[PDB]
Amino acid sequence: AEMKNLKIEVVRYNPEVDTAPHSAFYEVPYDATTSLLDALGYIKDNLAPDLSYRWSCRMAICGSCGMMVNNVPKLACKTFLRDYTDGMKVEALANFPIERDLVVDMTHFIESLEAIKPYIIGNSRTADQGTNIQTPAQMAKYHQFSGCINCGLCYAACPQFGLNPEFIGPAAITLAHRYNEDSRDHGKKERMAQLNSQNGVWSCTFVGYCSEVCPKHVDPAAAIQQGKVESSKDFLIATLKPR
Amino acid sequence: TTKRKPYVRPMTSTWWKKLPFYRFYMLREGTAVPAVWFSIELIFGLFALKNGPEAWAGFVDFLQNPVIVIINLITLAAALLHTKTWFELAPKAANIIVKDEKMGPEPIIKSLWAVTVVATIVILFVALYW
Amino acid sequence: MQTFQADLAIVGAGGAGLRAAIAAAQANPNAKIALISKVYPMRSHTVAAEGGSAAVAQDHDSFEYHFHDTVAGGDWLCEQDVVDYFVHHCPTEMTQLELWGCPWSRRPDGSVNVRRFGGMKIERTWFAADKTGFHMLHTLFQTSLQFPQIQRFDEHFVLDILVDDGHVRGLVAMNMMEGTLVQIRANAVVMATGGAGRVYRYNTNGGIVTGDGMGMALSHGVPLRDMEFVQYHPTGLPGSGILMTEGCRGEGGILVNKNGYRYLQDYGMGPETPLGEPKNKYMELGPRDKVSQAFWHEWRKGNTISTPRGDVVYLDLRHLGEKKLHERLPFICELAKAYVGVDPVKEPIPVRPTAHYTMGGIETDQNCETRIKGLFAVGECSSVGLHGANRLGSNSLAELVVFGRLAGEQATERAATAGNGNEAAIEAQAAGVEQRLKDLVNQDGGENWAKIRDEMGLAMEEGCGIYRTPELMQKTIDKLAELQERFKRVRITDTSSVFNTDLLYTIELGHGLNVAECMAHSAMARKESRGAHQRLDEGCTERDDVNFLKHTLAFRDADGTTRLEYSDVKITTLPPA
Amino acid sequence: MINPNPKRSDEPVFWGLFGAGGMWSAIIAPVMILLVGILLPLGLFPGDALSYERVLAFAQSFIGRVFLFLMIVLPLWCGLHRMHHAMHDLKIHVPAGKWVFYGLAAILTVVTLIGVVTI
Ligand SMILES: Cc1cc2nc3c(=O)[nH]c(=O)nc-3n(C[C@H](O)[C@H](O)[C@H](O)COP(=O)(O)OP(=O)(O)OC[C@H]3O[C@@H](n4cnc5c(N)ncnc54)[C@H](O)[C@@H]3O)c2cc1C
Ligand SMILES: CCCCCCCc1cc(O)c2ccccc2[n+]1[O-]
Ligand SMILES: O=C([O-])CC(=O)C(=O)O
Ligand code: SF4
Ligand code: F3S
Ligand code: FES
Ligand SMILES: [K+]
Repeated sequence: AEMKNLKIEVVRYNPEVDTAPHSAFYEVPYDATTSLLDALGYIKDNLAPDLSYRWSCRMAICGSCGMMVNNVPKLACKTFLRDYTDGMKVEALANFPIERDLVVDMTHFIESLEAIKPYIIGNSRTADQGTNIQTPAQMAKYHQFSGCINCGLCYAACPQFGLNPEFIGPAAITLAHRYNEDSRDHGKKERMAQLNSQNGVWSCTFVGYCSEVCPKHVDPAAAIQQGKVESSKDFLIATLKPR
Repeated sequence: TTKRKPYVRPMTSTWWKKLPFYRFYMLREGTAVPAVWFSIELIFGLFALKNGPEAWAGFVDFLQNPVIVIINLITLAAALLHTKTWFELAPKAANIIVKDEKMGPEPIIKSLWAVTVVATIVILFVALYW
Repeated sequence: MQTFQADLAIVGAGGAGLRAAIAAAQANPNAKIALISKVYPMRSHTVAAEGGSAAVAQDHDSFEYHFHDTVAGGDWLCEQDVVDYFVHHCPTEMTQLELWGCPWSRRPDGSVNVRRFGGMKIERTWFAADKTGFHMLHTLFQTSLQFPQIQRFDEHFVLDILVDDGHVRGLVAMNMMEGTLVQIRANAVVMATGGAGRVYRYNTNGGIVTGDGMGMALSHGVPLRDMEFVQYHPTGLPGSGILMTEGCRGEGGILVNKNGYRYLQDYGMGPETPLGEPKNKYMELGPRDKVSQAFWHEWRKGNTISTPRGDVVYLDLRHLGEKKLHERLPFICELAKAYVGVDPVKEPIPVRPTAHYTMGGIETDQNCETRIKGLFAVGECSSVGLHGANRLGSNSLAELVVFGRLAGEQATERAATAGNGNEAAIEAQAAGVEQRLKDLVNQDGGENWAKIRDEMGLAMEEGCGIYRTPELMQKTIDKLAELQERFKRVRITDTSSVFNTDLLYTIELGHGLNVAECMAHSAMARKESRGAHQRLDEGCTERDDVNFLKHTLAFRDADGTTRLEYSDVKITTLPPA
Repeated sequence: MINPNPKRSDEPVFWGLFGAGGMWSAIIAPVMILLVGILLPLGLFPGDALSYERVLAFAQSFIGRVFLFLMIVLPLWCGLHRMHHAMHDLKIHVPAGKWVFYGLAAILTVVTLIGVVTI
């Protein structure tokens, strides 16, 4: 038959030529199955070979996809043209320095994630003794918070992070909370200093937009509030320890 | 030397005017104002109460304005919006497991509203039926 | 080029690379390990696996039953000594992942649960809901963050390895954001780059599974073993090729044609089983190859449903029920809704066979070492000789941590007894890589890399699919040879330096062509039918243990020719018959 | 990159107050604004329920003293905390803002305390 077309606006930026980002526009064929990621490949293949962007899985599980679509942080592989017939403007993930086209520097995210020690700490059990015992009830405590694909859409959604680039952010705190809440870990004290910082949970004013955009429904906002409760219990304990 | 030139977009004081989700957030925190204003009002009344009936009547006169009646009606609206949003948010601070499943928020949101309702009734009874 | 010193360099941070990095950091606390990857570790393809990872766990099981499953599943082309070592170390590695936090699904008593995959008689696949790859990869990635010995080079695109006098001495990589070349010196290099499923038009793989690592080994005289055995998954979505876990059927899903008929009963997998109770080995849980072949047969008879994205059959899951669906198939459901717009509760999902896993890969001995001293390969880019002519479901993920650990340890030792090499020779190798790169950049010809990409993919689909004929295999060999000539006429019109993906995709395409020719040539010469390799021509439609109970070795000479050699299969206790 | 040994924040003290205050004005503020801000000035009450003598009788009782205090004060520690942060959200620079808003809270709290031990 005859495929419809869609004029997509993509905010290009070449640090070796441009002084600032600037829009470009492309005509792309499409149907009810076409995704933003599909569209970007079509552009790179037939209209502008210098269009750079991150991607891989094509199924919303790897998390390398994040970008802004009409000012809403989304995954290009889970965004569909059929929903943007009245206009679609694509930009690099907000609140992150733009390196080139749709690629942004994720270094702060990575360092933030690294700073909260996201690994089982202090459990002496060894392989030969078998695995730990953990029940559905114990796992339910942190399970949802472990679905994070590190895509960064919550950092683009958070206005607190945009105002304070030093804030360790929603995903990082959720990740920390995921280990604190795991019955097999015993390293909550190794994580608290970062969660108690001003750049920790306390930089959060519960705008709640992060949770609204998580493509994996992790609900980082709930993690942070819960973290606040623990940070507060921690503050009391510290105040009462003249030891 | 690097050929990279990282472009940092700036964040304006009007960031929140964009998206409705941000606007509603601003509105939510905005309830803070009518709420403190009401605390101030109570302090007037409390010190008018102490300065005798003469002063108390001058307080009641103020509340009659009736521009102050509008502000107070706005205050009531703001307070309810606070209650509405406070109750949805509070449950997230708890992580409760009920038979292998993380529950809430609905069970908690329902209880808080139940308690408010009862409280609103007990106060109104106490302050008006006697 | 700036240089960096490391005791060992690991190319690839998926399951295997990460498990290798940790083993190496634990084996030598003072080591300086260079972990490299062109994507951040958590974006590696391991993140996508959904079914699970195998390891003897139930009391009524035995290492011998897993041993036999693997050997028979591989149609006797498995290196029986490697298989033995494998089964014996799976439990240790699955348990260890649990110690590191991996949230495997549990039994009410808190023990880990296990389900059936790959047709195994005794279930022994451990699982994290239907996000196992996601959970293993992240657990691994996150655990490695605590070892200071591991220094990562995120989004570094390894261009080549450095070899002199039969020993590896490092590698050259490109810092992707910077656009600058870097030299990493090490006496041991572990290749953990993944498979090559992207040389196929339709597959289940991520864009980055391009066969780079395999291509690099080919360049240095190392052969790729058993490349003709490409595993197709019977149920993928039309167009995207996205995978619908076998778990849809282990939960009772059915496959029907345009007549609503459960066609699998007429291809030797009957009698039909009631919607209620699906039985292993039968109907939709029949031998993987027979299920994919049924599709082709249905297609010949005109029983497939025609759709805009292509002919399919229907994966009907409705009779599963909400609870079950959402408790064991939450991912499958959201994929289905999003990419084919279908609710597995309300409608049937359109599916069809899709290129999925690369059995063949870089040839290695029992310690993951290749013919070049110091150079190892583990994971999907390799051939330790575990899978034979057909991988067993849930054996790949197990493989990643079982042999990744072995690789890390063996490489550690290897770098400690290496001794020095000829510095001028090494540096000359590096200058070589750089020159070849300028050559590719200055290449002109006006050919568009992407159309070559598309044609390669179509060729592999037509010539090296589910059923093979010498006419069509030859047609594919002829196509690739043509595409190789065109590849030299490609022009990379993007000369920028900051995250230039035009250049990178073009290099990736180079490795693909090379890798695909080893597959097509390997397949054209295996004049038999075994495992994933099935031929329709007279005197080739059956397994021939008299003349082909051997491995295919594919080399690429400097003249661009693909030559084959054959090696024997180590038998230990299970002779063929 | 990220401070390896950050200073513990003192936010848990104001957050806690703001928490109890936010919960108190959620449950009790609506009804109180109704009575005082609307029913009282509009005569909308039976007999002499909200007459000077009755209110004074209430305010002077112990339970009334505790109630008036908390009704005035908890909401303050909630609202000032929010205006404090609204300042940052709005990008309004306020010198010693922590001392201003929280000080005002403390001042008003004291002033209220004097009030319920009576003027
Ligand atoms: C959708 C899907 C589901 C699957 N499900 C299962 C399952 O349920 N159970 C199971 O047993 N198996 C499953 N498999 C197979 C198994 O997951 C893979 O075989 C395995 O994950 C591969 O892991 P790997 O460590 O070898 O590397 P990969 O995870 O593929 O990672 C390769 C790494 O090498 C890097 N790299 C590549 N080239 C370069 C280069 N040029 N320079 C630098 N870095 C480079 C990449 O960035 C990446 O970090 C599945 C496969 C797919 C596609
Ligand atoms: C136990 C109930 C706690 C619920 C409180 C609501 C969360 C919440 C809401 C806000 O508006 C905030 C503004 C500034 C600082 C912290 C904030 N917190 O924590
Ligand atoms: O796809 C699945 O769910 C299982 C399978 O065959 C694999 O191990 O890849
Ligand atoms: S919490 Fe959600 S949005 Fe944030 S990174 Fe993780 S997956 Fe992405
Ligand atoms: S949007 Fe930001 S303010 Fe907190 S609730 Fe989420 S981290
Ligand atoms: S390509 Fe993996 S998240 Fe989109
Ligand atoms: K392989």
